[PDB]
Amino acid sequence: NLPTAQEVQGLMARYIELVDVGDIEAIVQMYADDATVEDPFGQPPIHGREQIAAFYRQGLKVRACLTGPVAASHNGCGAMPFRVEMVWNGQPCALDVIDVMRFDEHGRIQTMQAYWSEVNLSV
Amino acid sequence: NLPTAQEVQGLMARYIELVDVGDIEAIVQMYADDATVEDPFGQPPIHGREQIAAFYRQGLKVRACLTGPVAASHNGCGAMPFRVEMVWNGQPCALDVIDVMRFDEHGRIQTMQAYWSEVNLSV
Repeated sequence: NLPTAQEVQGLMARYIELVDVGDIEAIVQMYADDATVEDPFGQPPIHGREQIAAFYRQGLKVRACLTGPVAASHNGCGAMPFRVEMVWNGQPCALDVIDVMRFDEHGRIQTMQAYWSEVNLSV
Repeated sequence: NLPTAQEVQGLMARYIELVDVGDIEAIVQMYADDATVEDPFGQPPIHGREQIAAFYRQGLKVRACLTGPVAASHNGCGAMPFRVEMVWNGQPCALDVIDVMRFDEHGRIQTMQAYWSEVNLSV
């Protein structure tokens, strides 16, 4: 159903779990067939599992961790802080993002939006 | 102007500063004359400095701190994690919120949305 505040926290924590192991298939499956992603927020959105799968294959030798609790509401919405530790062109860098997700009546991610820019990068 | 990613970070950090000291007038003035606030997200919004001033007078013996960096984008948007340490009816409690703000072409807060629920309360 539409996640409860408590379920939203669990789903989002689960999502950082999937990204940490890099299980791309399980991630894509957390989304709705026609979800949209806005990462970074301010760029045109990507729509559909096809495109999102592409989007995720492209990005993951990474580890992600939650750097604070998942803030959840009662309307199927949640936001959360986390760090992405990569290794850019030999040089290891870290990115601090904040994701805001909205789930649907099935518990799948209808829409995701990431807030970050070069001000959050530590290279 | 429309804040740069860097200015958005400074404005938002400033906003937690104001809430910590409880300078209600300076906070209200950070908003646009007709901004709207959604706190907690999922409740009807409050519109206008009049209503927002009311909203803030009502809430502040509190201290607020940032518990992670301000994630900012290039389109006048930003989000940030922070903790509110109160003292409810004799009993001291803490609330972990996540705010998402959007600034206008003057650097004022057009819209604010807070994500939190009783799952983020530690009483």
